[PDB]
Amino acid sequence: DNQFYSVEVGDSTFTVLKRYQNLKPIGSGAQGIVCAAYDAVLDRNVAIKKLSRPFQNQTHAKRAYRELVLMKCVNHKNIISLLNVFTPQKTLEEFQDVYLVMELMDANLCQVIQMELDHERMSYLLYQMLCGIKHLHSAGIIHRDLKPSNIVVKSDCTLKILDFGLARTASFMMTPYVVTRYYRAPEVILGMGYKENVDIWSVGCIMGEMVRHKILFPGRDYIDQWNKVIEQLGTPCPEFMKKLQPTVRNYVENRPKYAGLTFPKLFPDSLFPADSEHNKLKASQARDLLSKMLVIDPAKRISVDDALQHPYINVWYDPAEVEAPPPQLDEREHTIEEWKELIYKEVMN
Ligand SMILES: CC(C)NC(=O)N[C@H]1CC[C@H](Nc2ncc3ccc(=O)n(C(C)C)c3n2)CC1
Repeated sequence: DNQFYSVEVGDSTFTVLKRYQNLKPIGSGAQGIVCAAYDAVLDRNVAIKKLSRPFQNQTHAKRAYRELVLMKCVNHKNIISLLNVFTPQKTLEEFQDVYLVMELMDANLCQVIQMELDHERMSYLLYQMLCGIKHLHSAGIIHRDLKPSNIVVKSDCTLKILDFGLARTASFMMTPYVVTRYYRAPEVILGMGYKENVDIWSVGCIMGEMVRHKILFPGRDYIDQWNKVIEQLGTPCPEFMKKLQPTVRNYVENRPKYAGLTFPKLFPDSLFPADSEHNKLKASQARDLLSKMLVIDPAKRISVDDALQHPYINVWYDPAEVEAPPPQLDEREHTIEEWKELIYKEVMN
């Protein structure tokens, strides 16, 4: 009679379509709780994300609505896809929860980062990130909050990006949960405005952490984080600071100066496989790319296209893998009730 059933998972109550069986909790991010399950209809395992009352406030609503729309229309093998979307509630008045069904992946990038990685897999994950990023930039999407906890991978080293980044407005929250800021670009830290290669900084932070196994630029707030950045990379040039607004210019130019470590000192030979000649050269190529991704001034930072052409990365290069036909706009303020309906009717395609 009923085409849904409910079960308790960790805390939440998952009411899902009967095709999905044997639910098990596998995570809990900010926007929801996530279960693995078996899809009897597709005969495969899937991940199911539960959004509770996404329309409950502006922040949630914008994110949920955006997530749902973009993930539906954006298609690329390094961006996570929607398999199915549903709500167990029958009417707009009763509507509460949204369920996103996605491919089931094996791990976080955070998990992978902790592992000793060879050059083949390091360059391959990085290639896949750059292709994902590339696609998003083509579709008019610039992420600005790429981070290893929002990137998932499979045992076969397949990689997918989970989310579509910052809102082109941006906020407030009540839920107690800390937002991870360490992978954000200087231009996001300092409020400069940005271009596509804002996301390259993040990839540089991930790459560098894969090597060093520590977060490059930690800190309680953007104040500490900025310090960590200038300590390691040195203070930027005045051509860069001619692009800062008056108040942040003053703040930055009045921080204690630093000369900056060279990249061999930042990522020394010790941290790389360097036993064979193959590995010796790949280490050299690795550090080169790093030095071009982790530069404070975006004017001097490498682009996505030039990163994909870099020797460390272009060994994977292929035809329909770097490009495919890419495509409406929305970014405006609404009340709860208005968001509720926008999202309900996105769910009911
Ligand atoms: C036990 C130890 C090795 N840790 C894990 O196994 N962790 C998780 C296992 C499940 C993984 N799979 C996965 N697949 C798809 C999604 C889709 C959206 C989403 O938000 N998540 C989060 C749980 C990361 C997904 N996780 C993620 C890491």
